[PDB]
Amino acid sequence: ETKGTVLLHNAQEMLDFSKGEEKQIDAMMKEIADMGVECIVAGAGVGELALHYLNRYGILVLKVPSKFELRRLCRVCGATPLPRLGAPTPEELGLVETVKTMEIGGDRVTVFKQEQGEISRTSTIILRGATQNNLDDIERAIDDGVAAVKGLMKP
Amino acid sequence: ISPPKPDTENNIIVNDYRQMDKILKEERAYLLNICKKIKKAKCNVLLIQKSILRDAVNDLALHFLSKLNIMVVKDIEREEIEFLSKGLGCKPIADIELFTEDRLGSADLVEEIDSDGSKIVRVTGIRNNNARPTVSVVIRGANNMIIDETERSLHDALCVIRCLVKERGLIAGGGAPEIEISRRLSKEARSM
Amino acid sequence: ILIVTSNQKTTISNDGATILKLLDVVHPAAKTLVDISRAQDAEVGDGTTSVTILAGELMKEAKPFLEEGISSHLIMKGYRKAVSLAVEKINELAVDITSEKLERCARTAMSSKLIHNNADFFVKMCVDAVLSLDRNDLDDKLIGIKKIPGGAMEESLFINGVAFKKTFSYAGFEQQPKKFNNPKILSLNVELELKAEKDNAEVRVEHVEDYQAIVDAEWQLIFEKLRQVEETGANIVLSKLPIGDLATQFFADRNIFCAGRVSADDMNRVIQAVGGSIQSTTSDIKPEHLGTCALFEEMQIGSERYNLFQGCPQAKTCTLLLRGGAEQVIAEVERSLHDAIMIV
Amino acid sequence: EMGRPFIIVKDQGNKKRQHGLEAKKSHILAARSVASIIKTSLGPRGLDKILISPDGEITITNDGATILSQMELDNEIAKLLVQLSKSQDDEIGDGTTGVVVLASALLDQALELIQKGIHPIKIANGFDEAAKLAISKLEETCDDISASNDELFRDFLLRAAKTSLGSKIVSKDHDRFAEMAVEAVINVMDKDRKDVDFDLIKMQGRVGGSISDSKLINGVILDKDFSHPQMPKCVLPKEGSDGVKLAILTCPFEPPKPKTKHKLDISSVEEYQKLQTYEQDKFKEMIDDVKKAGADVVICQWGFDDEANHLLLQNDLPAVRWVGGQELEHIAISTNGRIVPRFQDLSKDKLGTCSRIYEQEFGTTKDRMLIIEQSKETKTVTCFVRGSNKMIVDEAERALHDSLCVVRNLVKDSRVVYGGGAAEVTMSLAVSEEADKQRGIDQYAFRGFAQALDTIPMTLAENSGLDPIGTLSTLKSKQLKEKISNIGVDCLGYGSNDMKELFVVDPFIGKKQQILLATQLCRMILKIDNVIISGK
Amino acid sequence: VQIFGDQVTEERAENARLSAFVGAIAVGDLVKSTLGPKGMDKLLQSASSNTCMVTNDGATILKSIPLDNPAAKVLVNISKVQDDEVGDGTTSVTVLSAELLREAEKLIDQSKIHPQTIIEGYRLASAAALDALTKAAVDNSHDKTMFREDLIHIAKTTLSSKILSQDKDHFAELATNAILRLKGSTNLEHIQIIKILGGKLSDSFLDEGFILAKKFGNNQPKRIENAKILIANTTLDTDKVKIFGTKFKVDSTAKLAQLEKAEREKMKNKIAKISKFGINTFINRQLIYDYPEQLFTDLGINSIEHADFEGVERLALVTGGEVVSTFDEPSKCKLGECDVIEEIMLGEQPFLKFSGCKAGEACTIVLRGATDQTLDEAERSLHDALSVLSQTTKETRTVLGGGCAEMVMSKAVDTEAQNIDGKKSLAVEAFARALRQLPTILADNAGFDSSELVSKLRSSIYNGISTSGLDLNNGTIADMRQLGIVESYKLKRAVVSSASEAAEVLLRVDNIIRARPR
Amino acid sequence: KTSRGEIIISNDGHTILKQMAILHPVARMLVEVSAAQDSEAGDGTTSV
Ligand SMILES: Nc1ncnc2c1ncn2[C@@H]1O[C@H](COP(=O)(O)OP(=O)(O)O)[C@@H](O)[C@H]1O
Ligand SMILES: Nc1ncnc2c1ncn2[C@@H]1O[C@H](COP(=O)(O)OP(=O)(O)O)[C@@H](O)[C@H]1O
Ligand SMILES: Nc1ncnc2c1ncn2[C@@H]1O[C@H](COP(=O)(O)OP(=O)(O)O)[C@@H](O)[C@H]1O
Ligand SMILES: [Mg+2]
Ligand SMILES: [Mg+2]
Ligand SMILES: [Mg+2]
Repeated sequence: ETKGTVLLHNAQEMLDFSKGEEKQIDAMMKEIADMGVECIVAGAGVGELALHYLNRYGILVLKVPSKFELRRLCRVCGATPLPRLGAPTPEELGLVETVKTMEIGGDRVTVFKQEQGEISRTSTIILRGATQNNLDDIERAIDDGVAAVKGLMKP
Repeated sequence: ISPPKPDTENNIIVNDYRQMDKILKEERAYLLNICKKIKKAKCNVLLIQKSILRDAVNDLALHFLSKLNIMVVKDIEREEIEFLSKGLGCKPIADIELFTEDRLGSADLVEEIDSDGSKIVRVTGIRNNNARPTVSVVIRGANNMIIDETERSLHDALCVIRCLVKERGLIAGGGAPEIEISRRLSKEARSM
Repeated sequence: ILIVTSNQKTTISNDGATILKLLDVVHPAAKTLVDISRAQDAEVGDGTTSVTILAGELMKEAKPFLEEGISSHLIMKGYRKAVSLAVEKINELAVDITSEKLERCARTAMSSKLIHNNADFFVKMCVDAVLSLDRNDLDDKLIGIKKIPGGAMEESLFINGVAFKKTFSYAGFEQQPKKFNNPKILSLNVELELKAEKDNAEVRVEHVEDYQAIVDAEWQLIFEKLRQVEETGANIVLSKLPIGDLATQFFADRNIFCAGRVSADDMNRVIQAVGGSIQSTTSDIKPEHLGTCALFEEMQIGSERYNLFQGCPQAKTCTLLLRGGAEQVIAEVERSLHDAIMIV
Repeated sequence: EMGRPFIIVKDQGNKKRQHGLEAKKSHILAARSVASIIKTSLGPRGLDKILISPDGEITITNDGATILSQMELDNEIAKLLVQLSKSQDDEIGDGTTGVVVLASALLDQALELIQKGIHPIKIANGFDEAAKLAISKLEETCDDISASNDELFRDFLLRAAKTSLGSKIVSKDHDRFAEMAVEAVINVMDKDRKDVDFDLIKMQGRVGGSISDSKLINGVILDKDFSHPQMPKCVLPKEGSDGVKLAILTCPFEPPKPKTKHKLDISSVEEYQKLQTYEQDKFKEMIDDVKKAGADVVICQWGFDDEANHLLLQNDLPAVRWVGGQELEHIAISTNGRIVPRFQDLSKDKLGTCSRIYEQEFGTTKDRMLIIEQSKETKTVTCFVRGSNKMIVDEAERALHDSLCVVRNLVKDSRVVYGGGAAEVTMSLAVSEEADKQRGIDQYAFRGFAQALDTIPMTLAENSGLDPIGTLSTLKSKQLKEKISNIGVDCLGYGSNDMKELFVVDPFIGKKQQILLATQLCRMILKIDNVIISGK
Repeated sequence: VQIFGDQVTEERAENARLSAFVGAIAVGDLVKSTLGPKGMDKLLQSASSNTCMVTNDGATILKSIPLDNPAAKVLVNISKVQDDEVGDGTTSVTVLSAELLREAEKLIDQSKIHPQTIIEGYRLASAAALDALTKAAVDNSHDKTMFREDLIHIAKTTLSSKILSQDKDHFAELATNAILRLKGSTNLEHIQIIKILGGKLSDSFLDEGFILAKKFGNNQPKRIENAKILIANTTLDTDKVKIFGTKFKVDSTAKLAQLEKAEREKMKNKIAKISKFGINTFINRQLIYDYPEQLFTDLGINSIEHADFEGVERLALVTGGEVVSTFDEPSKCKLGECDVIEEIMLGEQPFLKFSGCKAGEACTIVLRGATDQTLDEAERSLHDALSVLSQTTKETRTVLGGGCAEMVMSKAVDTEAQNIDGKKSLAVEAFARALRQLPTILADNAGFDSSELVSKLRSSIYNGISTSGLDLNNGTIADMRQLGIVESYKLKRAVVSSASEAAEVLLRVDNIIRARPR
Repeated sequence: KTSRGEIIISNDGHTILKQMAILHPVARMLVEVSAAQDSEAGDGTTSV
């Protein structure tokens, strides 16, 4: 956090500094890859060297550059995040069967459909329509309907 | 005369706390031993030119120069260095290694009188092996506009003396040669 | 319809999405049409205008009923109840055709614009564009086509790969051969030039003897980075980041072509065409991940150089060069094909 | 309106619209306004035109693309004609003026058919069928030249070289420019006579001298002098040697320093003296490396300081500074040398070879421009064009560029046709013949394209000052009497409308491109109904 | 349908040719008074800072004056190329190229000749014109004494047009000696023209040496003898090493006192290497600071500072030595020699006088004149004189002037007009009649007859005397070999080719397109 | 009185002509003649 700058006094450190970053990033992926994970949701920008070793073993990368977008996804699979770059705990690893990528609105979208077994929460509703203004009012109608479901819990 | 700072890039690093006392002792000693070698040549008056990129004479150095009875004058123009060396017969000094007694000049009295709120530093008496002596003349007056014209009026006076020593001979003015040359060409004009 | 906006950008088109896109519509009720058109284009890419004219006539037909004492909900209940039968009726009008194994559907989608009359030549190669794509993927970025101001539309041809502009003239570009019999493609991401290594620059040196060695070490590792690319036999080198003059001249001596200044969307199309992979490190290069094709030939196209790949046994990419007189001709040929390619 | 502000598009009151018949008349008359500019320019008896840029600089040009490129216009219909001439200029490089007048000829004849009430799509489909029919006929009638040997194939380039130079200034010395243009391609060509690289030959003009002083030199043009000019200007090779052993370097003469920012700390006077020794030994080792390599002339990209001037002068080693990277691309291909990055990789195999290096003045004080020449055939030719004016030498560049492009079209196999108005009339009478049995509704559409093709001969009749009706009547009657279709309108009046004899040839790919770009643009302009334009 | 934008002036009618033709006539008539020996000088009033400029050359005049006509730019550009190429004959190109368009105007209007026919006649007429100079030239390379006399008469011809018509007898010897000094080096940058106001115009001189614009620094003497000159280009003053990342990790100021001493030791060591040559004068282009200046005093070496890089080239060639750096190897290096060096004063500024040098491959000219404008005119004149004489060495062939060059072209041009029967003969005759006007304006500037004096020159040449020409001091025909006026072959080849090709420009123009100014 | 705030008295014709800003260029040539008379001779700058 405080003035991260290289320092190389001689040529012996110059030769090993380029390979040291490759071996260090690779060594951290070994403990992550041996646990059988195939998709990792990142919270901020991911480097290119880390990306080269992730897609080697076929690990999917997902961007969620915000706090609430990252918290809503943990409730689906039921995972406990940890900021460390070490081994995820097996109890904390989430369960997702399939991750599909199909064309719905012409743009690229990533889906996380679960199955009847190992149900999840915080589901979504794909709302298709022609006019963007009608999407806004129908979306708030679901909020009114979801708000009506809240009326059953407290009383 | 200043603390050490070469033109090449440098950076002083202090690793231990006791080194601060040492460098402070060596800074004044670097000024002291150079001033000590001025006493060895018994040079009594110093004249420093306009200093660039740093102060000419450090305030810490003035204490050593003022107690040893040395007059200090700074901010002299660069083109005047040829004038002082030619007049006083003193060769300039660019390094203490070349600072010797034979290169210095001589003078009987360097007095700075107080008169009319305007200081003048005048050297009385010059003696040296020099075939090209110098001369200096001050100007006094009411205001600067008369000082400027008194300078240019003297320039026209010296240029007349410059012309006579350049080209030998002279003629009587007062409109004489204009009428004489007009008479002479008018005599020949009717023949051609 | 010919439209020129405030920035003096000429455009000519016969589409419902493109015409309403350039026109900055400030009226609130009129932007529903922009939305319907955009929506049909998005989900389909054809028949945008029809939708807008039908929308217009239903609202124009609802005008005299609103002048009468008919309420608003009564008119909406009629269309919403009638459209349910129209969708079911269209399912009966449509056929369950499976016999006869594309060609005819493309001719109708090209109507109302330029290439309808030239459908005999464009439909023959346009049908082959989607056949390269397999089922359930249907990647639209693989059908990315670029602009070439200059030429005649008749001289176009079908390409089994990619053709991308170099966008930079290197010092050792002419020394490389333009024709390889058995080329091998390898995609890179590391920056091949002499500069700072990893986002920082600070090097302390005490002894002057080591000052010569640290400079030679930088010259040693940069050729070590290039020699690992040379040892695997990669004839074509590609990288998103720039490539310096030091690297391209090292490749220029021993007949190794290189190029740079390309986008990520272009790089993703290169991998699926050659069937290789991305490697952002020179040490982890292996022979198996190198893509191959039939031949290579750089050709003069509209005073612009393009690196052609073609003849692959299995290509996921179709990318044709659009040449034309005006900049609107190449644009109209793009939009006409983009609407027809969605239909097929 | 109903009192409320009825606005739809942003900036409602600024932009306008135009529809109906008045929208069409704005289009056709806009083409006639541009066609009148091009009609008095086309042909060998044409006249140049001055285009004053906003910055005060002028360009005396008679090519349609450069005229329309530097022309400030407002009407969009002419702006599409600006791009059509630019389209013909970039790829083929021949016929810009022709397309502009031919597209206007289709537009002028389409005005009469719009008055009759024919739909524009039937008009556009008629020219598309007529254009392909004319191309299919002209592809059969033209003869192939590949059967002849190389001695006669050189003459066919001289036929087209004199055709392209003429109609342009540089039409005096045009007999030597034709030989100079053909001699440039003899050096730079493939052994199979196919797909020659045009990028190897760059354009270079020089403001000074006269047109007669221009000559051929195989080498590079640098606009700079040697370093520290005390050496002799013209360096010669050794008595026994393969060549001058040219050396090129992309490394400046300095001590090796890191590319990253560094901090070399000297904590002692002994290390400071070693820095002085390290400073001198690098320059001593550097000049010994190029000495042992045997190089005579050295080319440096990133320059060097004044210390290397005396070291290079004593060893009889000329050198230069501030040589751009684009020129080093040209130096390596010309002298067949490999550019070494550094001195450690310096070897005698990478050095180039050329005949001699020398420099001249060209006058009083202008600038010292370097010249290089080869002793044999190489893969690089640099045209050394002189001129009495800046506009003369500027027009001579684009004129000679079009000459090399016309020869570049003939490198493609079996593409030759005799022009001079013969290609237009021979494609015109067949379209009218097809209309007699293919009448339909598009009978007048073929007649419009038949009359539109003949306008280029009538354009040549106006510039030459001959009667147009008598000219087209004689050419049409001669084409019907005899099926030999190489007779055209000869403006230079050498007698004989016959033309293989005159020696006028144009490339076949260039001629079919005239009607393609003309028909392809006419199909686009006829589609326009609404004309929305915004205020500046 | 106005396709062009707002404020777009276009001329697609007869006014376009009239506007282009009247522009050249205005540029042509502007320079008719500046041609010939009796021509009048012109005065330029600058719009910025009131910086006046007096000049007789048409290139400096037309470049300074603003002209918005596109036709004026061609006359400006053809004059700029002629000024840079040869350095003389610019007004002849301007007046001849304008007269060719003037003579071509009546063919377009009265006779109604095609523009392609007028240029076609000028092609054949210009071809016969240059062929006349092929046979009319004379090669004086076999004898140096006759070539020495040819440079006199060429200097008489070029210098007579400027204000130095009286003093050309003295500067003709000064001009030719500078050319024989350079012994073939045609680079005009190797002559330093020192400008000095005051004194009589004939007080100019040409000393055998190189005159510096500066003086010695502090105490070095004025008068010395048997001085060895050594020239250097490197810093030699507070040496900042080639890498700027150098630093000193100072632990104590006492050690930094040794580091600054070490900078003085290496500089003291560098000056010690200068003394190994055994020299008495040292010259460097960079300005010399105080510390290295002092060490030259004990060694007895003189020092000169702040010499310009263009002067180092002149300084090296007059001295005949070589510029030396990296002084470890004095054996391979070379240095010059000189007999005596002395500081002089010409006006207020002192100068250093060199005399008795071995090499004489360059020189310096000291001009003396009343004003700065007369002195400037003098420079422009000598530059034009030395430029023609410099190219005369590489182009030894010469051509006689004084109306004989233009007439012997017309004799051959009129002969060829009959063998080209048709309408082209009027164009070739127009090219002939355009050449008759150059001796006409040369007679009009002196106040003589335009018709009878030209008619006598017409009849004299066809009788079989190809050496007759105009003599302006008396107003009669005289022999050119006796008067001694002659021009170079490159000059007459240049003005005929430049004026011919200049006429081809504004005859092929019909439309004038003017976009908006920026 | 010059353009800036400096004031100067002058009997010398060279300094009079130098400080006077003349619009006419031919009259401005006399400023250079007085400069030439001042540089060469140094006396009689108004007599010339
Ligand atoms: N010397 C010539 N003799 C006969 N016809 C010529 C000659 N030169 C050019 N032409 C004809 O003039 C027509 C127009 O050519 P031009 O407009 O000069 O070329 P571009 O359109 O490329 O500028 C061509 O169709 C060509 O056949
Ligand atoms: N004393 C003389 N007698 C005869 N002719 C002269 C004399 N002096 C000059 N001339 C003629 O006047 C012409 C002057 O041309 P010049 O003014 O040098 O042209 P430019 O100024 O354009 O170089 C020369 O061609 C020369 O023949
Ligand atoms: N004492 C005098 N009596 C009479 N006439 C004089 C006297 N002194 C000078 N003159 C004349 O007056 C003139 C003065 O010129 P001056 O003002 O000195 O010119 P400048 O000021 O330009 O040097 C001289 O030319 C001289 O003839
Ligand atoms: Mg459609
Ligand atoms: Mg042409
Ligand atoms: Mg002259």
